[PDB]
Amino acid sequence: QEALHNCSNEHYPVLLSLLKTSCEPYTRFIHDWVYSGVFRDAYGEFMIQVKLYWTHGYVVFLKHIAHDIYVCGKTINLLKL
Amino acid sequence: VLMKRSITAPLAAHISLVNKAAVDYFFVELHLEAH
Amino acid sequence: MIHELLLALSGYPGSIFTWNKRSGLQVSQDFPFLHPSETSVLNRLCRLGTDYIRFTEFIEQYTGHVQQQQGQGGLHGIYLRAFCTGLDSV
Amino acid sequence: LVHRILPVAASYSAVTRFIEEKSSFEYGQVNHALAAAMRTLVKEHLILVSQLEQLHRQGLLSLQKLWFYIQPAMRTMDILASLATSVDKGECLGGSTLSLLHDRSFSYTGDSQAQELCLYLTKAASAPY
Repeated sequence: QEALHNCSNEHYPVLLSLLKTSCEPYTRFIHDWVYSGVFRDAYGEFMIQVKLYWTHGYVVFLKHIAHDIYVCGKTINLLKL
Repeated sequence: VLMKRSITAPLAAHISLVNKAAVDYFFVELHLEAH
Repeated sequence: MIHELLLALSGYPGSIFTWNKRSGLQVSQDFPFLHPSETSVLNRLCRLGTDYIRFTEFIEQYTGHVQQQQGQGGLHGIYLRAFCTGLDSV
Repeated sequence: LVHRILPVAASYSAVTRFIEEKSSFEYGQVNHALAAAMRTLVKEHLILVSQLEQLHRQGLLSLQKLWFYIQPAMRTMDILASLATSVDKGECLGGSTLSLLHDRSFSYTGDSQAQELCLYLTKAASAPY
């Protein structure tokens, strides 16, 4: 939100360079559990996490795909086992 | 305009593939359609 | 007198051109090293540096001073900030 | 930073002692081969640190570079030292410590850095059984 707040001023490129690396680890988190079924979290900055195997819990980002990653990762994670 | 949808595009094309192959995996292998 | 004048006009008032916020920059005007011929010229010269100081103060005051949230056109606003932005380059 | 490098050393002393004590000929057949296969990974660590020696003699190392160079072996030695502590702690023996090694090999399935370690260990430790 701080980006769109100063999207036209002289702090647009500096904050662009800041945001470009502050989203680097989380995308790397996503590209494990989707493509390898290996669940990567660091400090609890990743909300999604994984008896008939469907009693597991749940706990800007587009909320239309947030619920979809939870099944898209657990499927690949079950094909690993 | 700043948006993260441009990076949603090389990821969201694969989620649907994963989920649709998952749905196919039930019918043609574990016979949900027979049940 | 040479550098001190440039200092006063540049946005750095000394103790020769005494900065007030009720009379801007004004020369001392009571000493025997300024005469009535010189007096008009000094008064004419003080005003431009007064304008410069107020302009720079306005620009620093109103650009890059909030994290965005408030609705106001005299104290805030992207267009007011854009005015400061054009004003410095002029 | 020297204190930050010390956990790999405690995960090296505890590692080597286990490799001698559990090679003795009065424990189970699986435990002997388990320790004798952990010997292989310790030899691999030795071969890594000596190329680090030739690099230090050419004046081409520093402490932040050293901490960076030993991180992939730090993770392997961490998993191995935790397993060593677990195997001695429960008085483990027989084939129930071939289920522990089967479980460790099953745990990682996609990483292939850490999967290969526990799978290799289950490979060498299941040969007498």
